[PDB]
Amino acid sequence: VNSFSGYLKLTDNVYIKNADIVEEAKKVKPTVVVNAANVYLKHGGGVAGALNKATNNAMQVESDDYIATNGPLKVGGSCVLSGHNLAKHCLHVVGPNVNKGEDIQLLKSAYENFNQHEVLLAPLLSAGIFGADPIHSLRVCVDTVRTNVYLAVFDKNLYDKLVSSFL
Ligand SMILES: c1cnc2[nH]ccc2c1
Repeated sequence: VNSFSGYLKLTDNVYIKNADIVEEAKKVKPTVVVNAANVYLKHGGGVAGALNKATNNAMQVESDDYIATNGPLKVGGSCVLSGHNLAKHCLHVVGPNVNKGEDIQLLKSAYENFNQHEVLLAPLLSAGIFGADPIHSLRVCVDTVRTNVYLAVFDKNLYDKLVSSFL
C-alpha cells in the first residue's frame, strides 16, 4: 500500500490522475518525483520551471553545480538529485524535445530510467512544451516502465482524452 490517492489504474503498474505534479508532490512527498529536464538542467518552464519555482530556485542552484561538475546529460538520460521540499529525490529525465528536432525513438530510452526506481510520481515525458504527442508518450510509458508509476497530467482536457483513448 502507498499514499497516492484518486488515480485511475491503467495497467498492473501504471496509474494516472488529473493533477499538478507540484501540488501532488507537496501532498505525497514521494520517494521520487520525475522532472521533465533538459540536458543543461535549465529549469525554465513546464514541469521543470514549476518544480523549480516550488523549491524557491534551490533545484536550479543544485542543478548548476551538477552541470559544472559533470557536464550536460544525454537526451534519453537522467540523474538523481535532491527532491528538496517536494520529494526525497528528483529524477531529472531528458525526453527528446520535438521543438529542437530530437529523435522520438529516444523517448523509450528516457522512460527506461524509471525502471531504476520502485515507485515514482512523474509527468508524461516529452509532452507539453517538449512537443511530442502525449497519447504516444503514455503508450511508450506503459510499454517501457515496469516499476510503479503515478502519472500527473495537469491539463483536464488532455487527461480525459488520454483515458478515453487508452488501449
Ligand atoms: C504535468 C503535470 N503537472 C504539471 N505542472 C506544471 C506542468 C505540468 C505538467
